[PDB]
Amino acid sequence: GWAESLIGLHLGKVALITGGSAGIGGQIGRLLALSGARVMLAARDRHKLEQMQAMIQSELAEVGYTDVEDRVHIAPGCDVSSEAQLADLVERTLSAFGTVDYLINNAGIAGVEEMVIDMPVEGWRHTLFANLISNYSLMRKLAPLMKKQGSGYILNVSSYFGGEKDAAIPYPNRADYAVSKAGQRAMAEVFARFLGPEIQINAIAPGPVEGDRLGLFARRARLILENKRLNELHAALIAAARTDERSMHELVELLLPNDVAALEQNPAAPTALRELARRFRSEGDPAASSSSALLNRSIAAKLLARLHNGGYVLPADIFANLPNPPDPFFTRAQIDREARKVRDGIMGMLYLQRMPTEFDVAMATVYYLADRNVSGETFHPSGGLRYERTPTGGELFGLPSPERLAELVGSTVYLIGEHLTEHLNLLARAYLERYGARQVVMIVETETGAETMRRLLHDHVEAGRLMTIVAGDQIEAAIDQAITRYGRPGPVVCTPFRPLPTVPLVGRKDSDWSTVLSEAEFAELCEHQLTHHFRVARKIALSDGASLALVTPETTATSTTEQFALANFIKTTLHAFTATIGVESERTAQRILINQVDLTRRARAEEPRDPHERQQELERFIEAVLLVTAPLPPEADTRYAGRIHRGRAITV
Amino acid sequence: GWAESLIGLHLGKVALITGGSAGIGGQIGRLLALSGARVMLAARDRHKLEQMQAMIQSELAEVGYTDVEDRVHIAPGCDVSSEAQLADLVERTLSAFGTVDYLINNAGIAGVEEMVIDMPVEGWRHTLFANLISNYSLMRKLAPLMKKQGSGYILNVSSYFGGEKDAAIPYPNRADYAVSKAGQRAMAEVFARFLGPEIQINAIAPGPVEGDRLGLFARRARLILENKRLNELHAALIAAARTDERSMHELVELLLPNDVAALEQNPAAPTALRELARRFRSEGDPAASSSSALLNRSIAAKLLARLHNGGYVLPADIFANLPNPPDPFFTRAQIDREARKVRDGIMGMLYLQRMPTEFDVAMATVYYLADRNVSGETFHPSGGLRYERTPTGGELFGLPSPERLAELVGSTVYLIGEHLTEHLNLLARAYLERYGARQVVMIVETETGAETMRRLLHDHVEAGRLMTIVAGDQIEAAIDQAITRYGRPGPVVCTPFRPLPTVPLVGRKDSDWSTVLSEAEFAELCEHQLTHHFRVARKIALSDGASLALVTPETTATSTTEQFALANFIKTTLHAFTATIGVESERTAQRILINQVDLTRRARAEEPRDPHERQQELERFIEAVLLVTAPLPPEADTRYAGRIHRGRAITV
Ligand SMILES: [Mg+2]
Ligand SMILES: [Mg+2]
Repeated sequence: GWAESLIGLHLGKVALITGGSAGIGGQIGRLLALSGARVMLAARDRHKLEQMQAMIQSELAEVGYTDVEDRVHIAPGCDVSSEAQLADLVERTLSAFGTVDYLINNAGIAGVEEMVIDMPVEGWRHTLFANLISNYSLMRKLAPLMKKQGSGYILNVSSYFGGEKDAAIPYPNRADYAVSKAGQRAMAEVFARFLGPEIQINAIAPGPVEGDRLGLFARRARLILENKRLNELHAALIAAARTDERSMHELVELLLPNDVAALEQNPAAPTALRELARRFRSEGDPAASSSSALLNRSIAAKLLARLHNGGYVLPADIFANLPNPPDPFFTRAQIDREARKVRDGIMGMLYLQRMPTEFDVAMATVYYLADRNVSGETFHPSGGLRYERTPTGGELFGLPSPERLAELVGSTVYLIGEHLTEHLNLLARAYLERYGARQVVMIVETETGAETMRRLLHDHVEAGRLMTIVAGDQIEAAIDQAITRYGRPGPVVCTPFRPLPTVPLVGRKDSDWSTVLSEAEFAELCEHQLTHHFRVARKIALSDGASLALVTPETTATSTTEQFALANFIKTTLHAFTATIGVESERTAQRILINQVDLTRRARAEEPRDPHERQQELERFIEAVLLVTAPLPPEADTRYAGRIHRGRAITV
Repeated sequence: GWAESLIGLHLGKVALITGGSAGIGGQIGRLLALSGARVMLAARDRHKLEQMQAMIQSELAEVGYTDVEDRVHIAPGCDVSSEAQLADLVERTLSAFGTVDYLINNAGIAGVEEMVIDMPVEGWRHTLFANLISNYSLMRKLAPLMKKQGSGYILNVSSYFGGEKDAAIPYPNRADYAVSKAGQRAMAEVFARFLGPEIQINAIAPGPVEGDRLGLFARRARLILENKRLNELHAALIAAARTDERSMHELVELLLPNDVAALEQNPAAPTALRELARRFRSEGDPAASSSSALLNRSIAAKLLARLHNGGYVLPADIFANLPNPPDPFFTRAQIDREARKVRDGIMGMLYLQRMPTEFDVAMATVYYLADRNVSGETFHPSGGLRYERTPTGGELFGLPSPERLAELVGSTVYLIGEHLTEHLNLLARAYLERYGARQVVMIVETETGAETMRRLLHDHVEAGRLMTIVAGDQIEAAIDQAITRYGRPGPVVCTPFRPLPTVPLVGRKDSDWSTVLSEAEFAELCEHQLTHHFRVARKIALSDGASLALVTPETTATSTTEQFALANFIKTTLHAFTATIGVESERTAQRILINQVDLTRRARAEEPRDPHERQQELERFIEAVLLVTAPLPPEADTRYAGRIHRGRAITV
């Protein structure tokens, strides 16, 4: 009865739905089948997938379809993070049904669920493989057949937290997930012109749905409280260490009695730690041992990891004798209070004051799939949400205040890059010659890049003002070398080592697509243009850098059209990272200012066309980098100014 | 057969569709009726509306409905620009069907179809009444009954050229239309939280559709060529007049022989006019009289209007004896070439390389209306478009270059405002005391505002550096007084005379809504917060101002929640104006830089909370205004820099 609108809507279509055993994906597969499509449901777990297949087949028979076993197939054991398994899934689907009409890129994992500074690099990479690279990989395998037959549809199941065309949505503690969701949207935005007219590509971006948060909530609330304690201790130690003569080792030794009141009362402890202990005693529940003990062994291990990953020298056994605080570390009251805060916060987003169901979101999506006139769009099948957003793409700016520029005198600057040699030369010379920096550490990828920069900067090399380090694929170890030999950085500028590739993004209708950007090449693009910046941001924040500008690839008036597309894919996707880590840093009292400077524009017509305009552009680049990297003087770092100067992106 | 998906989808609903006799609106009414809703179709023309009603009723009977005359009613003679007629339409609809479930705000006019500087003020107002104020008016009449019954839906039919959440889409020669379309979207964005949970409000924003451009196209191409000639002559005269000792009257006298070659060869004519004549001879078709004659009587009249509206003194009969050039002024080849350019440009926007039909857009909309989980959204039922966009809402900026600030020494500044007395005081003092302006003309609304500013600025008043003018509702005449008495302006800052109202935006479920923002109050809001800026921008551009900052209302940490909503409605809607007039100016070689400085933020949490942060905010305001109003020195106004410095909005 409720399905009469659906029956026939997609008759004759073949759909592949990843993550099709449950959630939105299972409902999309169910409703597509009811609408008349033959569906392949892919998932990890065989049992749930068999149950979903049986449910759908039974419903099809109830409404009158025959031979229902021919209309719903399953592909169990399918881990979309594995390229080999994606190849197997496509072969299985084409063997069952022939050419796929609709690719529903629905599979997604939650990811690492940590702040960037607690996020293992391999965990970030895994999230990108599962949630983003898999979407390109399946498109790359199925679009040739779609184009050959003259029609197809790619739908990437993104999220409200993937942002929108000209604004990022910060998702603290979920930067890997947010980047993956933004990339799914950006893929549709930039590939639409290449895939048209035969193939539509769009994203859906539902907000919260009933069930997407899957005792467990009490456990997550406790982790929230444990990570707040970690953040407060870490920020106080980092702050104390930069203005105290004692080493980080000696500062951590002040925590070893694990006694809040004793630390507060210790007249020789740094003010930052004494004030923190006072807050723990005041803001803490008297029945919670966290009000009288500084940490537990779990927090201590995670804190030690942060310190080691920031290059601070401490024995691995420093916390081996830490007194264990008695249970409960946080009270049930504190934990339930935090859990209600999380829940009420989500429900408070909803203008309509009602949580959408997976079924309703899937229904809206199945209707939307009938629309043949949309491509490159993000459809919100549920929406109406109060949430913070960070507009991107401001182009009108000037230099920072003289007060901020004065903070650069005597500073240690790190510049990271290789292919943008002109930009790196101009930046090093600006910091050293105009703004009185003490030294620039130039961190390149290869010996050839190092020699190129040493020759361009020969005068500063000879004077001891320009040091070079060759990082290869070990940027964190290279930063550690810089810390040990030249000192911790103030301002840092991170440019990509590699240029963008110049291969086709789609193939001709009758071709084998052999020259089109491969699945491995797309993964390499993400490594060099997204993971590069994440690794630097993670390491620099852990190492107490004062500021960090993340710089995207350069487009010019002569860049190929494919370079424009990939550059804008990267620009939009990186905005999600910048906005998220900016808010993470702000909310955890980290002083680092992280922002993005875009050398990519949306349209060739905006680019400089003669040497004068090119000189104007390069001057704008220097001004933009100074605007985001000049530290805030003490008389200026208010809550108000702090929000302004983090998480933003400006376009040169 | 194609309608089986539709039958029953909206059974039991009552829908009011304005502009329902043709176009998308007629198809939405048709498909809603087929889906089971009872529909009231409102339109101007009785005959087309009767034909549409008969078509739909016949189709309903074919699919099995009975008593079809009870399911499709019409309201002819309905001009949505008239508040009295909107009241009549609601009474007629409620009398026919009872409470309306779906309000489809579809009626729209194309508007004035002129550049801002050729746009009559009453024509702009009429477009806002027809396209935007009418949408609020019908919502204000129907939402009380929707809320009382516990459910309703408001759908505003906007356009791709209304922009999106954080980006404006410039629509040159259509600024009134674009503003009206952006306002329709912004209404949904800001009212959603107040109308929830009972009422959904969304916009649709289709792109080009088959038929929306309605021999006529050849006529529009000719107007394009005539307005290009107008723009080129006007820009050259304005430019010549600012650096030539002769009056505008004497400069126009050089055009009276109407002889292109003679003007080019006149050694005493200003270089700007001689170079223009050379271009007319070179770029012109030899068979077109526009290659040998400067203008015709139609262009001359429109040029004289621009000059008079900019305060230049010329006899009304100056062109009475202009030699009439022989036909054709532009050749058929030139006209057809321009027409193909327009057509191919539109078709070239489409990723899918196919023009959507009204039926297909309506079908997508009728499916979308079934979704109960979206509010405050803009759905694109067709899309996939290459078009320029202008991101809004950058917050990270600094002062302009010292080279630009030097252009302010000796300048004549106009400041327009009344309620923002602190901002006006700080601005006048910045220009006079820090940047060496010669004089500030303070243009206020009332004598009380004038006296307030004279007292705040007493020292500069006594010194002859601050002049006050009282404008009332005659801002153009006030600017003319300033031009005559104090000289033409360089930088201009336009702030609103009036604050935002503090009335409720929705009523309680069981109330009569008597205190809720009235239809007249909404029209007044548009007059004071949108039309105010349009009138100033039109007049200042015609009067050769060097730059213009349009300033939106101020939100603070203590603004009411309704003030935040209305302020953000205004901010988003004005972005469409700023972006459009910025591109109009750029593309027609006008030197004026027009940009927007926003004193409104999206969220209370971003606002300053103490006197230090408030001081930081006010300093940011001054910096933002200087960044957009300091003129570009001669060594800087390239095509590249010119695009950057026009049409942008920055958030303080
Ligand atoms: Mg460039
Ligand atoms: Mg404010």
